[PDB]
Amino acid sequence: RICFNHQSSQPQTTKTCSPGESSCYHKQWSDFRGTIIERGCGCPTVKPGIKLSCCESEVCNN
Amino acid sequence: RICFNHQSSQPQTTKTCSPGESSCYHKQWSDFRGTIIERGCGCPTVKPGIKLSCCESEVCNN
Repeated sequence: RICFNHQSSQPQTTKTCSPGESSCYHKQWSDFRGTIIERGCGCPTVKPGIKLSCCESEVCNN
Repeated sequence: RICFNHQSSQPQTTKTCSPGESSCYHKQWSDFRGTIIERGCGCPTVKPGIKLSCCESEVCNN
């Protein structure tokens, strides 16, 4: 599985996930910079209020 | 949890999920009729080749 791993609106970049990892994630919150997005392999647990989406296909987390 | 449950580009509609349900889903595939998007509560299993995303916040699956 290949997932995007770039932050927010930076240039798209990817990461090749570990064998058998099949998820990608998108995590979003706000800072005093504006809307912040973190992307990567897996599907992490997030603190309440943080927006999390997890997807099961190639480079699905834009 | 409240989730969108409208198909593709039909007008936005929502579904109130069962108590305890925390996810919404977005399922998409293409056929000889365009891109088809199905949305609802939970995070269902899908056949290979179908794109699936799940999210854990209100009306997160547009």
